[PDB]
Amino acid sequence: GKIHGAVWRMKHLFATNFKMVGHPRYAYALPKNPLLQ
Amino acid sequence: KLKLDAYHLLEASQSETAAKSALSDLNWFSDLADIYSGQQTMAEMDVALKAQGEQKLSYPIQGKNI
Repeated sequence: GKIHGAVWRMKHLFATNFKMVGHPRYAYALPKNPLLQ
Repeated sequence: KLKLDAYHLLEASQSETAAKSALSDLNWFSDLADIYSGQQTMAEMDVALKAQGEQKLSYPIQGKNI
């Protein structure tokens, strides 16, 4: 039930952000934006 | 990939130093300048091959032509 609640909140809070492609602690591993300069 | 493209567009919208275009580093303005100057000069010096036939001249000289 704890896991169910956790995933049920993860859905609502992550699936419609457009800012969380992954977790922010691992954004170093992402590719770099070509539009920033 | 789609998500990352969306995120990049979004963070570019949120940032102020964002590129005004997504057309990365442009490096073909030098070649354009060089070919422009080249065509200009090539015309300027394909003119004076034609405009200097110079058959003969008539210089007035004291004692002879006067």
